[PDB]
Amino acid sequence: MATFVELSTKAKMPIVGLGTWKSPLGKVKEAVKVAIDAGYRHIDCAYVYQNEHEVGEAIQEKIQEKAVKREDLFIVSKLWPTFFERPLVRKAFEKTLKDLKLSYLDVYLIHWPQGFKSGDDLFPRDDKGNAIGGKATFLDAWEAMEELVDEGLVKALGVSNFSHFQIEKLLNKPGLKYKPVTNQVECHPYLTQEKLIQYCHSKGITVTAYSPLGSPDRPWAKPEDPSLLEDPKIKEIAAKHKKTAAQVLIRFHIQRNVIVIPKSVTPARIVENIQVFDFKLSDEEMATILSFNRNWRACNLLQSSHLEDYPFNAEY
Ligand SMILES: NC(=O)c1ccc[n+]([C@@H]2O[C@H](COP(=O)([O-])OP(=O)(O)OC[C@H]3O[C@@H](n4cnc5c(N)ncnc54)[C@H](OP(=O)(O)O)[C@@H]3O)[C@@H](O)[C@H]2O)c1
Repeated sequence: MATFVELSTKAKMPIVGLGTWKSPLGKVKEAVKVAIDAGYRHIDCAYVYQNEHEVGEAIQEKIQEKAVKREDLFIVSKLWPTFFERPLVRKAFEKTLKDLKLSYLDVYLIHWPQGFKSGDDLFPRDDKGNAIGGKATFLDAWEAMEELVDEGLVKALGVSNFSHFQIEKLLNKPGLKYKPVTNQVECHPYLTQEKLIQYCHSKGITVTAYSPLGSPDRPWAKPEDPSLLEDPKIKEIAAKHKKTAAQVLIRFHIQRNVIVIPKSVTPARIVENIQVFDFKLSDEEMATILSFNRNWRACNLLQSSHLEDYPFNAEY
């Protein structure tokens, strides 16, 4: 059973969650079932993954069979940037909630800070593959999302892939009702996010680390890309504890009080990824791992660098 990170709202977010990004239909339902059986309570979802309906089915099964109560689950989803225009925030949220078969979400995140062309083409692009921008901004979206919290449909709001510049732009908006409770970003020993975590924490904002294993499966993997699971120095630390490299990579975030969401649909791995509360990385081991920073992003996907609120140019 995972420990928790307390949010600014006093809600308790389980520090390990199950990721569902790229989890196929016909596997994601069983993945969520196995996860809940293994003690996972936090499940990370998104509209853009187009699998929320099967996640919802799995959650419903486990609740009606008394494996878990809704109050003890922590379900997070995300608003895609083709839906930043006011009425579409509502409609997109409604489809997410309907697919998940839930009555509320625990956290609802802005998935990406730059708005795209409004509509149900999720990846509007030109001939070169560059994203087509839209005029509604993440602040427009936030305004619409705040109603969901007013109505009890969402317990807390947060952001994802935001730089500290964009969080500042959000935090400094006059007339804000609700503040972000987390910033979900890529984080692992090759991209340690030291300044962003320090910034976020200084503002009472948690960090959720995605791609903690370096996302070995990503199709865009260049053969020369670095490989965390095969890194001899990560492997050394795992051997010392008779744990796997994956378990070290996950425990690394836990000891920084950072929430972490490893994705898997393989039952053995799902179980493995939450067996991280029976060992401790020492101070030297933590320091060694931090020294691996290469400022390397696996997940730079959006050729949206030409659009206004691009997160990945700033230092942090
Ligand atoms: N912008 C955003 O906010 C954003 C965008 C994308 C994703 N996310 C979230 O972050 C989550 C995690 O990141 P990620 O999915 O990119 O990659 P990841 O969790 O770093 O890696 C997943 C890959 O590692 C494999 N794996 C999992 N556990 C393993 C283990 N113990 N040993 C060896 N291999 C293992 C998985 O295989 P199998 O699945 O085949 O078992 C999968 O191929 C996503 O699922 C998603 O929910 C957020």
